Amino acid sequence: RECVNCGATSTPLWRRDGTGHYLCNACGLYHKMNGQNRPLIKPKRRLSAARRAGTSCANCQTTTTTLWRRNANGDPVCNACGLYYKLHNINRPLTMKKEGIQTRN
DNA sequence: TTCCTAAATCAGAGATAACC
DNA sequence: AAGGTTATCTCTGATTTAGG
Ligand SMILES: [Zn+2]
Ligand SMILES: [Zn+2]
Repeated sequence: RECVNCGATSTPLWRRDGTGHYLCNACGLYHKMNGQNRPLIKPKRRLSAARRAGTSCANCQTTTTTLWRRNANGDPVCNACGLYYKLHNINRPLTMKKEGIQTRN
């Protein structure tokens, strides 16, 4: 078990939010008292596995992504290319390909 | 000093489940 | 096998404790 807000793996008392997640005591109390997520000393780590053996994006050729998706032909595509196609019904152009992947909140 | 926020601890409501 | 009692667990909310 780990806290959804801060990633802590131990706490004096586990609490939960209204949607199936666990919160450490500190984070749970903060949210209830203020209505906002408990601010972190340092950002909560995440990122995870960005590569997969034997896989690259059929549309932009990248080998790293936050989530491997599939195109209509059944080939793996990276998260950016799969989402761009869903929104625009055209493939994401190579001109949009960037050097790295950003992280958020 | 007193005020206030943060977060551990305490009380007990409701969930789980041992055992008859 | 199923159902009732109620020990015990696991939370939510109240209170206490500690610092700034
Ligand atoms: Zn937390
Ligand atoms: Zn791609």
